Amino acid sequence: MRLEQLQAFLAIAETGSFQKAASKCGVTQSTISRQIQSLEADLGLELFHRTNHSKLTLGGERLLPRARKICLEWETATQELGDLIAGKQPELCIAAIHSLCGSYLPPVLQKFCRDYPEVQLRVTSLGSDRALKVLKDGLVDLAIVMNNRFLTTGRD
DNA sequence: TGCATCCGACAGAAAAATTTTCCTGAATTTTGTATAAGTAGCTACAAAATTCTCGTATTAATGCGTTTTTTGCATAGAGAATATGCGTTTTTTGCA
Repeated sequence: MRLEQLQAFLAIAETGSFQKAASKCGVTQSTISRQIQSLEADLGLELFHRTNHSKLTLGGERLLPRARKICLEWETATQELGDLIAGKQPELCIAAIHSLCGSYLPPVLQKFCRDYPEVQLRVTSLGSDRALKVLKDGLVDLAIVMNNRFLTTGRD
């Protein structure tokens, strides 16, 4: 089921000479045909045209459900670790408190704008006992509450 | 013509009568005899097929020396953690 035999023999299943698997998938006639000769038995259905000529017998067009769906997951990964940020491109959630959400740092908004202008942002609540809970985990993606709490997370 | 009274054992002999059984037509538990038609199969024949075999051709299979690669390897930093630490703090003692 693995990638090379998956993607190789299947898109084979609509073409061969395994020269078709070597292309698109990558597995050459070497590790494809040899491993697929024994694999032709492991899911339990003849995929290509057993050394014949042109066929779609029981390839992977009907095996990808229990097959491709998986490696489509890492196919999204095969694309890239995202485009902006590796994980959760939008990750800038500010604290909800009654002190300083509004007005003390407009040159920081300047630099954020200078490095990246009008960039969408988000928010969470913390508490300050609950800020503690969710910052020693680091929930509050950006977090500000009396430093006398929330102590754990990474880097001590 | 009106007042009482009463009723609704036994024996012999010949004829009949129920079954039984062999003879005699009647036309069945049925089943018997030959001839000619006809119904169904056997011998023969058709061949171009189709398909079995030997040879050649491409192709797919299978092994390897090597590409890069994934995963196990080590030793370098950091970020508090952990003392001293006073220095500050909480503990512990006697008088009214």
